[PDB]
Amino acid sequence: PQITLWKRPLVTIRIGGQLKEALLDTGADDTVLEEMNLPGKWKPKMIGGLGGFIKVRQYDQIPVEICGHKVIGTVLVGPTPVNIIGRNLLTQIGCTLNF
Amino acid sequence: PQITLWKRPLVTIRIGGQLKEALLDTGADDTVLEEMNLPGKWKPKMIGGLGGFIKVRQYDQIPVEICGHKVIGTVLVGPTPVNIIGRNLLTQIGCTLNF
Ligand SMILES: CC(C)CN(C[C@@H](O)[C@H](Cc1ccccc1)NC(=O)O[C@H]1CO[C@H]2OCC[C@H]21)S(=O)(=O)c1ccc(N)cc1
Repeated sequence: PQITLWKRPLVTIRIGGQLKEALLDTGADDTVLEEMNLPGKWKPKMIGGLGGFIKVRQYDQIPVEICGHKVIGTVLVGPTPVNIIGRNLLTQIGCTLNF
Repeated sequence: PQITLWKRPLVTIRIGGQLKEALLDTGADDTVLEEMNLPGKWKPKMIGGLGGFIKVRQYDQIPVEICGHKVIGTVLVGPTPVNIIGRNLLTQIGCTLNF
């Protein structure tokens, strides 16, 4: 796909058999999803964004399907205003910015 | 150009006599820059990210040069930890996401 930016780059992702909408977010280093349950061990962590720091649960080596492209990587779960796919996963689907 | 996402997509922007480093950020609706004293009328605004909201000043029709490309639009100004080029300006340079 080529995705233009007149609207939010929202795509459907598959994670744990769940379908969610997420924002392709080149300004995010990391992928952060709203509160959900994922299996396996996790580490408590903190990350900062525009309005300060939040607490997240860090899940590693999680399979996600983004627009039919399969990635396996780190997913942070916590109180994000929207599901954001960060660069850790955008790189795995071969995503670039072009102009 | 094509910009990969292995690293933060930082680029040089010019606005007035000031050069700045800013993020090409598909996750940001509007452009937001750190402390600067722009001319003309502005409106107060609140924008939300991870961690909550910050107050900014909305300046409209501001000329900006991004990677040699002259552009013109809204620039928000406030205590962002990083300068962000938002979709409002990315569209004007014909920026797309591709994978
Ligand atoms: C939270 C997003 C939905 C929207 N934002 C842009 C977003 O790309 C920020 C942009 C950003 C970038 C750096 C610092 C603060 C904000 N990234 C971000 O929060 O990423 C976090 C997840 O990975 C980590 O890597 C960077 C911060 C962490 S935002 O900064 O809050 C924001 C919101 C509204 C506007 N107009 C402009 C920016």
